[PDB]
Amino acid sequence: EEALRLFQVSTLDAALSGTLSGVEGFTSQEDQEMLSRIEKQLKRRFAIGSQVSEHSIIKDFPEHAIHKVLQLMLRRGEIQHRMQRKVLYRLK
Amino acid sequence: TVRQLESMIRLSEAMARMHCCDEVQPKHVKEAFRLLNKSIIRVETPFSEYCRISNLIVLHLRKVEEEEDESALKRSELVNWYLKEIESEIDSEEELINKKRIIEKVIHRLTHYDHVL
Amino acid sequence: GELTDEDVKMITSLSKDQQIGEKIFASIAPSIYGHEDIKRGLALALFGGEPKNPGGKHKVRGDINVLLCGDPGTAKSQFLKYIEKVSSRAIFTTGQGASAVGLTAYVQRHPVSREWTLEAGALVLADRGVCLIDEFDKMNDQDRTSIHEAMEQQSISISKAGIVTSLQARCTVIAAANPIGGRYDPSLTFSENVDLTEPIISRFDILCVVRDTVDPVQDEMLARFVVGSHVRHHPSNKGVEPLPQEVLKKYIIYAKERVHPKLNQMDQDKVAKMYSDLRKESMATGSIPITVRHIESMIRMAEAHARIHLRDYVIEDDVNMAIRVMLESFIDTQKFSVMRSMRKTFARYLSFRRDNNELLLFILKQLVAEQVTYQRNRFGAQQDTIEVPEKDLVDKARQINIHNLSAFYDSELFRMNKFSHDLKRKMILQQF
Ligand SMILES: Nc1ncnc2c1ncn2[C@@H]1O[C@H](COP(=O)(O)OP(=O)(O)OP(=O)(O)O)[C@@H](O)[C@H]1O
Ligand SMILES: [Mg+2]
Repeated sequence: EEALRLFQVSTLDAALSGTLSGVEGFTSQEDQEMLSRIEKQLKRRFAIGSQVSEHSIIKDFPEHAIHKVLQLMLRRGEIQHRMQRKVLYRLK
Repeated sequence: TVRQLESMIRLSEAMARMHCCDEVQPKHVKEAFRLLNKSIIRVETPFSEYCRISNLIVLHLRKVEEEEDESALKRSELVNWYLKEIESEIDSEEELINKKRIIEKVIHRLTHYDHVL
Repeated sequence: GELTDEDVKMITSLSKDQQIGEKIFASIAPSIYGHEDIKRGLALALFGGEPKNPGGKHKVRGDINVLLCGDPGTAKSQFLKYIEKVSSRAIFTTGQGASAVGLTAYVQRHPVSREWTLEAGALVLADRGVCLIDEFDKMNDQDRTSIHEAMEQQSISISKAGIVTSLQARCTVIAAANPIGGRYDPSLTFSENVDLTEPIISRFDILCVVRDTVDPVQDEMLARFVVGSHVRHHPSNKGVEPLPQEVLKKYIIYAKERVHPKLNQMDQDKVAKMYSDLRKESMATGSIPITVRHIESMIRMAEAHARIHLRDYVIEDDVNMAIRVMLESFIDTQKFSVMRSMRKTFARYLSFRRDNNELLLFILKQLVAEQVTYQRNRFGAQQDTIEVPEKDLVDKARQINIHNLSAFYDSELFRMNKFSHDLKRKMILQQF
């Protein structure tokens, strides 16, 4: 049993990697398209989905498990996940 | 770099040695600088380069400047304000459409990005 | 070369200076103009931290390893040459093949003595000294493996002829590298404009990004410096800081007063909170994340700073200065956007012992350079009598909470940089 638990903490990247990849990828794929559908309006009257985005999934539905995906997006930065927070933290 | 400075003083000493002088006169320094400066050739590249970038730098500079004092960042209001700002002492129709194209090309792969100069 | 007999009382005497730290920072590489931060980091490296091994199963070095990565002609080779002069047990080696001693161990018949000798490499010949590696970016695969093993495990493992041994190399590694492409790109991270892998870059406590930019004032100052050097060493006839330089002889002796070890029992909530804040920022921003090794290097630099003052206890100022150095190294190695953001949010940590005059001078240089770029972009060239209003300088000085610019205008440093205050129209301007 102890050996199987030690091995379970390595099935936790055999398998669990895909499971939490799916959990974080729910938010990843939702943020992937809607943050560029409005991208003609990402420079228009409203800059970008600023802080309501975390609250956007709150109403229609986890801050801890969504801020992590937000930082993963913010890690690289090319067009939308960069220019979101380029004007966000400036404009709060 | 500073190696250019050492080369310049080496060339000036060499000019003085050619004339069998005992002091490096400023004429020797002038010749060393002239030789060194002609030796550096320019990188000419194709498209009104050195003029597209000539005003692209001032454009990025103005946007960077207004980034601090104001938090108002749009696409239309800012593009028009930048047009007017550059045209603060100049005006034409083809020039305005030229600046419109330059913004178009620049935004294609940087939308006021976070790069340096 | 060293005796330190009866000479210790004057060492303690100038240790009592309470400004000995700046004197020592000012007394290294006297032949190199500027580069004050590299000088401070090299002084810390020379004194070094405290090696420890809790039990016998957790080994932390006390060596402070410095990596100078800067675009060419910026005195990095000169820095390494100076360090070789000032230290005992310093051996200079190069990433190319242009040196007496190479990084890797080998066994061979010696060319001149004809004796079968184990040529233990440069890393182990400096076992309690300094390994200076120029052209660090130009090493072989096997030189890179040797440096990785020495920097990681602090010993070299030979298994070459019939010799199986692990002879050890506890050196401080000071390296000079050129950036990829011959010019540092501030829009990239440190790791991606230097030809080094992360395992190597992570082994350096201080990463100094040397940066050749055209500043007319510093260009004049450096040109005067080097031309004066060329004048005074003409074979016929055979320096700017608040503090007097210290002669390299008593300085070598002072550094050789590492006979006294050192120890720390000081603050932990400030440091822990600082690392927590650094983590939150560096993982909010998509940046190189601060790690444990950064606080361990900060501890090394605090111990070194305490050793510079002969203290035998880290004091809050040692910790604060180590924080400033660790953060300067960690912040300059980010891409430009992240570098600006971290310069802002951590500025209170980052300006320790950084007086108002130099902060204000930095702001003023920034505005005047902004203005010069604006001028020359559509005026063909920069103009004469480049000027800037009183007001915007006042505004930025408030942004960092100065509010009292009068001493800045009266400063020696203001005058030295070819600046002038024109109170008639609230203008300040440069000559060139
Ligand atoms: N403060 C200074 N900054 C830059 N260069 C200086 C300074 N003081 C002196 N120099 C001169 O600059 C020259 C540059 O040589 P050095 O070998 O130090 O550059 P380097 O950094 O090794 O360049 P590279 O990366 O091309 O090897 C030296 O001959 C030195 O005399
Ligand atoms: Mg060199």
